[PDB]
Amino acid sequence: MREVISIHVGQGGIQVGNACWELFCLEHGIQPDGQMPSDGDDAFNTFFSETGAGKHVPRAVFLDLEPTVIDEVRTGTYRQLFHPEQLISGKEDAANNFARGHYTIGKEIVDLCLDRIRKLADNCTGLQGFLVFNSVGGGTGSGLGSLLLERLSVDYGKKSKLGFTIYPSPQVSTAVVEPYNSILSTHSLLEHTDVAVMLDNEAIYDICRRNLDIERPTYTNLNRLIAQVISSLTASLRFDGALNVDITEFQTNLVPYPRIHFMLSSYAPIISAEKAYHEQLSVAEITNSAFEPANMMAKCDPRHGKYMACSMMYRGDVVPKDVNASIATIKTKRTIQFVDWCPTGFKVGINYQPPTVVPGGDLAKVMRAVCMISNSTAIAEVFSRLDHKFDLMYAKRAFVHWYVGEGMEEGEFSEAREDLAALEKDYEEVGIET
Amino acid sequence: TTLESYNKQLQKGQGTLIGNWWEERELRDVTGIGRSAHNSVNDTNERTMGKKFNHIPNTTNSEYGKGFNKADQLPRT
Amino acid sequence: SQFKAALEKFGCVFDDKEIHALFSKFDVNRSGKICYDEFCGNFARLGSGNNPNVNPVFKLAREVPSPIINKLNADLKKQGPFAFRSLSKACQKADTFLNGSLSHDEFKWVIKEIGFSLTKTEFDNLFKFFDKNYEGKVIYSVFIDLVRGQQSEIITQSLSQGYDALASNNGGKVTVESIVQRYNPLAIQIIYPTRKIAQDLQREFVAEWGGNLQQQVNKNAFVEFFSDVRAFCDSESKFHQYFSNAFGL
Amino acid sequence: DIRYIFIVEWFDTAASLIRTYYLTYFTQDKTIEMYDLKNKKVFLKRCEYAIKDSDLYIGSILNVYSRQLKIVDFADVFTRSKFQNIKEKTFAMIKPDAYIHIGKIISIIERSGLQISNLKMTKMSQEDAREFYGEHKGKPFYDGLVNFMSSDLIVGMELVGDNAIKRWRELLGPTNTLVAREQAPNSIRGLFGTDGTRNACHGSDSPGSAFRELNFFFAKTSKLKTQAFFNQCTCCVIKPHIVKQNQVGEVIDMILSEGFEISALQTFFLDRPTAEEFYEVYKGVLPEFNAIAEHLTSGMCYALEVRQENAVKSFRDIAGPHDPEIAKVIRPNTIRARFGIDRVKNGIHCTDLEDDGVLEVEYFFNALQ
Amino acid sequence: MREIVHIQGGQCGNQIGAKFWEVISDEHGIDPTGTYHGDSDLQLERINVYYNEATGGRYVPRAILMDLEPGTMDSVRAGPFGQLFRPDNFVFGQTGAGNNWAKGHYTEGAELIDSVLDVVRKEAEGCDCLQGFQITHSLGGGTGSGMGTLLISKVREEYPDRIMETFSVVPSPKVSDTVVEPYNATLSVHQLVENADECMVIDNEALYDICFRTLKLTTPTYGDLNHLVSAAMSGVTCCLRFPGQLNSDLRKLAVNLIPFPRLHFFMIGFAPLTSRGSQQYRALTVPELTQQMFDAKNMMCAADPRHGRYLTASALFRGRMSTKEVDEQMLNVQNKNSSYFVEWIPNNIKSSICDIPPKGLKMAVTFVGNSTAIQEMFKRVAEQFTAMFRRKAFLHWYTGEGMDEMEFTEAESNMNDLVSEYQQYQDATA
Amino acid sequence: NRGKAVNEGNYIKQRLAELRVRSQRALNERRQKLATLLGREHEQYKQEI
Ligand SMILES: Nc1nc2c(ncn2[C@@H]2O[C@H](COP(=O)(O)OP(=O)(O)OP(=O)(O)O)[C@@H](O)[C@H]2O)c(=O)[nH]1
Ligand SMILES: Nc1nc2c(ncn2[C@@H]2O[C@H](COP(=O)(O)OP(=O)(O)O)[C@@H](O)[C@H]2O)c(=O)[nH]1
Ligand SMILES: [Mg+2]
Repeated sequence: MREVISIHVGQGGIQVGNACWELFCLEHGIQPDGQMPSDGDDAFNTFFSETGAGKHVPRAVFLDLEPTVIDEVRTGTYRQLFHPEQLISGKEDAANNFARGHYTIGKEIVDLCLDRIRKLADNCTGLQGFLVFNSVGGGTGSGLGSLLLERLSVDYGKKSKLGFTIYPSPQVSTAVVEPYNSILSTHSLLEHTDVAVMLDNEAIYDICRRNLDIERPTYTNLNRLIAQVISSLTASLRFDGALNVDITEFQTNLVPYPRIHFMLSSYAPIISAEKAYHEQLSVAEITNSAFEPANMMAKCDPRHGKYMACSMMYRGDVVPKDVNASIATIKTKRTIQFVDWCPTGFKVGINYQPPTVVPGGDLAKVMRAVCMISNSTAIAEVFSRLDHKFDLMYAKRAFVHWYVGEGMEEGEFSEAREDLAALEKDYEEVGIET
Repeated sequence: TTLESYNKQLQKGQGTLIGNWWEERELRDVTGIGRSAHNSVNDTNERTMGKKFNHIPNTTNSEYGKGFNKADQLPRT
Repeated sequence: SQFKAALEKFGCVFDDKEIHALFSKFDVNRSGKICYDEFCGNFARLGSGNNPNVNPVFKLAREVPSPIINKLNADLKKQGPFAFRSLSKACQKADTFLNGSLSHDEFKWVIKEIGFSLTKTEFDNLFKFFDKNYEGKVIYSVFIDLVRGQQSEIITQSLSQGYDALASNNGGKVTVESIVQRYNPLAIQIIYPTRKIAQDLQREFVAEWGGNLQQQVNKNAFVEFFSDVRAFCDSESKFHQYFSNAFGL
Repeated sequence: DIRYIFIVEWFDTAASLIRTYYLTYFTQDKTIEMYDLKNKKVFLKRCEYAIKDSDLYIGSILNVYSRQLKIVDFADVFTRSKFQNIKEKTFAMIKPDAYIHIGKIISIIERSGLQISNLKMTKMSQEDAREFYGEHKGKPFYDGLVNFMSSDLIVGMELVGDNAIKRWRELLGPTNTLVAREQAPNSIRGLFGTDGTRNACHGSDSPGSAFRELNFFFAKTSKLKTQAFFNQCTCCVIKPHIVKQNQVGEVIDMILSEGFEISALQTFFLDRPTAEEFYEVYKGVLPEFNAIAEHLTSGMCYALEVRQENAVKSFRDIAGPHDPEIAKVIRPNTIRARFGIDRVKNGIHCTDLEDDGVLEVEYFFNALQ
Repeated sequence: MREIVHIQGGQCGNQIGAKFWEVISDEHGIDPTGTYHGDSDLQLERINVYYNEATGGRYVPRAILMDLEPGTMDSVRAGPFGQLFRPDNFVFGQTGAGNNWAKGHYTEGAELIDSVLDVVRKEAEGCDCLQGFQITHSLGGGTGSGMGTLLISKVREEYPDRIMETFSVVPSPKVSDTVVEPYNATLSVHQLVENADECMVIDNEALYDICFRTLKLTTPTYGDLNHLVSAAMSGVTCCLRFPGQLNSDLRKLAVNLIPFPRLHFFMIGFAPLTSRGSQQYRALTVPELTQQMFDAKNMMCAADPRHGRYLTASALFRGRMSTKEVDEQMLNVQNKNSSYFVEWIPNNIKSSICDIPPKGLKMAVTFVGNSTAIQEMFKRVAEQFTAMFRRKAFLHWYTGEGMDEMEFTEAESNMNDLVSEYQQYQDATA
Repeated sequence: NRGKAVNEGNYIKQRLAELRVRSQRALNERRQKLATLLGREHEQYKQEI
């Protein structure tokens, strides 16, 4: 009865959609052809829809302008799973240009995208909200994501939207003009995304290096871990638990002010197959490891700031009194400090289903897990660094012609700069104690 | 550069030991014509690139689905 | 089943008897596993049209892989005259059961014990060509014949004449003793110069043959042996002049 | 000196996934070295474990340091070539004129040095018997042989070993038994042959015919139902250490000599769940269910059905004490005294309750089929 | 899909393109008769990018062959892989340019270019979606440097949005081959700057140094140099033809590498290059590849990179590797050599990944760089030009065919201007 | 409408244990008989020692 809609745009969006969908298919035991051997509760309704006889079709849509990834998916190992004409592919790359995908080429695909969204939402009956995946530091991703958010925020309105975006690392970065796109996309998403989640790359690189002891990781490990996080987040809607929390119990329990909805995640335990069975895997130790700054999902030091709200979701056979005692110790230790106007800051969710493991993966089969989502004032530094880079490379009108020649006016940079400065001022102001 | 010079046309053997004799030797061994075929033609591919290990891998964007655990098939109880 | 599903994909649905007739028309070997490569080749040739001036190229049958077996033969040449016999002996040894075909891993083993570290991609081409319908077994006789190449009719007839001449002195009866007692070890210089001594030449010859001197020999096995010897030599003239010295004929 | 290396895989249970090691074997001094393919650390270094040379072969299972390993294949050309010789398969047959001599026949076959890979006994019905020996048809031997064939229960076995296809035949002796006595008295046909059509045993002659009989008799698609009864009978099990130490021939004839009638024996490979499950009556009693169950699954084992007027307690009388150390002192002529070593591996195991023999024999001969 | 057409003019262009098409056909597994005999299916997914299918199933290149004399085309047609090119794609003159830019750019170049314009028009309009044009030519010759650049201007006139790449065999004084180099060089680089979207400069002297040092071949041949240029130029466009983890098109490269509209002259390099006797004695790893590619002596240009600061750079890795080591090597090379990179633009390195290495190879690296060190070529060319022009030597063969010295003065002024504001950023600080 | 399947599944689930207990007691009685049998056998063995 309850469903969500998955939006996947950009190469990052598609390469994370592949991982999240293989994980979801494996968790419900759906074969790649879509059939259910089974051998029956309706726990697949959240992500899949029955075709009337046999197979199940995911409730997701894929957008991108360069056909390469889409064709590779259509010829991959899940060729007969997805709906063939909901994998919308464009003609020409936006090629790392914000204006291209938002003013010139992106306007001829939004009509098809909205038509497909309408067709799928009409099939849906108890829609909970939207989960969007996009890469900010790229032309087509940023532009099409901004345009889609603009269109949905007017067409559908109050239905919640959560965006799992991938900002640049402080130094581990690929593109050179990418800060421009990042600033403009943040400007676009600030007043349109209900929740935003940080998914930078080098932090997860450090995570996999330190825990799995994998010296040769690629994008696949990153995407698998991110998919694990998403599944742990969305388990409660489809699995039985002691304290179920739905998607509407995120912004009502985690967003102090409408402007402040940027958040950063963490997941535990992260361990290999050899080091796990010689370890204790206690609830207290995993919840202590969840708060380690080096275990955090994004390159920020939360010790440089305060905490506003945290939502933690356990899966496995955890016990509520154990959770309460662990949280008491968390509040007891002084290294982490909360804000005065938040006496109670913890949301607790519990799910009975233990985490599922993928064959050929890196993580071991574990019987307890915790996924934590935190809103904190320590998000200021990443935006400060992005602004610093933007100012340094904008002092002399670098690469401005590439943007102005596509139709976008010059003055848009100033507006984004001033709005980001206002956001930084707001995060500063909320940090003063009464 | 006073190459060629005191090393004229010769096939097989260890040569004369002046100039780049070592480097021409392995070229002459792997392929006929150690140096500059007379205008038996010379293919630039072997001269430039090197030893050819013919292999074409997979994209590994298509390795997402396929992963096998032989253990699961045990009868258990 | 997959074939009729593919027909449904294009939208041409027909009853089972017509489907069976269409399937059998192209499944000539009656094995039951059609090759859509040949299927689409036939359709492409049909759709290209008829033009006397220009041929439609394309393919109606799987081609010989070419350079993988070419390099195989070239690098097999270097080990020596009896490298070819080595592959035959290894095939018989690996086929401990005497069926005439080998499993896939067994073919891999025989290749690596010959000593060629073929990569997966290079191996796959020859593998897929030599196993037409993915039955699971490969016929080693055809493989070795193609690797060796083509034998001349006059050469084979001369080999038969040598076998008959050898059998004549023994009264039609065969033994490896006869070939060991009568031959020319020094004739090997003309197929290729070698510095090894004549006293040892007998030792290598008996070693590459069997230890027992009373083993039964068939005419086909004998001519097969000298065909393996010939395949190392690139000149029919040199080979037959070597055979003439070897049997004093 | 020279090294034999393999590839082996071990199924962990705390970890679901299975691992893989190499198990190099220094033969000059009989020691074992363990090294794993993935993550590149040495697993077990330079410790002798006293493993006999004969048991190393494809598909073998060997325990070491409380973990059981199963060899899958070799790891290099040098190891592969040496053991590639010993793989020939032959199909031997025991016709019912020597049903009383099964133990001696098996003893001689084992002493020959070959390995009894698989074994079964059945009733060769008329139609499939006519199908078998198809090539003969025209000759007068045909009808007489067919009428002889379906007479009684038959024992079919497979022999794997070096030079086996003719080694088995030369051990067997001449085709006719009348000649066999004057030419080769010390032969199977010489000792247990009566006349031309009543020859003791049968062997293969060509590899193709041997394979034909093999997939006729042992393949998964066979028309030979396991002819066996399920009333007034007792079940017994030859433990794997007995067949490893090669006394199965002696054991079988001993129980045949006691007037008991053997009804069916078959070779079985079973895993640890099956082992604990068949021993479901000894979980909470002192015979140390865990150790005996884990040992029972460490190799092939024969399951015999024995028939007699009062099967259970009478067979128990010959079986004697469950502990051979008990048995040696007091019951010196009982089979467990003669063959058992200690508590865990006390040779034969038979039922020890009056009314549960039928269910146990049904478990082996109906459920595990 | 997003296909590109090929145009080559002059002797240098013809030979370079012949080698390039042999390389591409070898990579895609196409026989000299034009029949596919490849192994894997990946070779056919994007085969339409560089080839067109004809009746019967044979593939033909979409290349245009252009020159004022028939000898070089008659040679290339007779040479290997000469049968692939469609005979109608040849356009040739009967007179020749005589290494005179005016001859190749005003009189017979103009009366001849109508046919080649028609052919390129029909070829471009035939395909579904053009992505751009690539030109290979020499600025030191007559017919190439004149007619090719006039064709560049013409095609840019009707295709203002599509990208244009040039591969220019610029002259170097060490290996001097013609006395009238300064004139046609300056004029070609004049009408090149306002039209060519990207330029890639190549030096024969640099190629000779590379061949003698890295490959260490006793007596090389233009086949070797053409093959190296073909390898780099083919490696440029791998993301368009093969799947990968980070696809990057020519527009992506232009956006990431062009800070200002007039700074589009680029210098390139290829890795790895090893001697035949030392092929088995070195490992293959990302640190080794980056160490080899960043080497200044490895570059395909006579300019010394360490005499100026890199503005932007891009690398197109091929084969199997991991993104963390890729980006970590970029970060390390950016940190340990901060002096050679301009500071007011942070993270001036692009990395892109393709899953398909060149045939017979495990990993390959193509590097393209925009750096201030290229000003030296224009400086020396302008020095020669002014020194030889103050005496008006060889000038009358130009001036007697509709040429005026005022546009020579314009060319000198424009090149000095480009040098001025192109070295200004070397000293420019934030 | 969906409640019927829940009702059925609960009924089968509880009946399963309802019969499992009988199976367990059937297995358990043989435990005691066999234990007594070997108990008497062992003491007879000891006394004859
Ligand atoms: N972690 C992770 N990041 C990815 C992956 N694929 C792409 N990205 C991110 O995407 C960013 C660049 O955007 P692109 O992936 O090239 O695509 P885009 O954002 O839609 O814009 P275009 O490049 O024009 O297509 C890089 O900085 C990467 O961080 C991936 O598989 N894993
Ligand atoms: N690298 C390289 N340079 C070449 C080749 N052919 C000619 N050149 C150079 O081109 C210059 C002469 O150009 P030219 O053919 O007269 O130009 P065109 O008259 O316009 O065709 C000489 O300086 C040569 O060094 C070649 O195959 N490779
Ligand atoms: Mg893209």
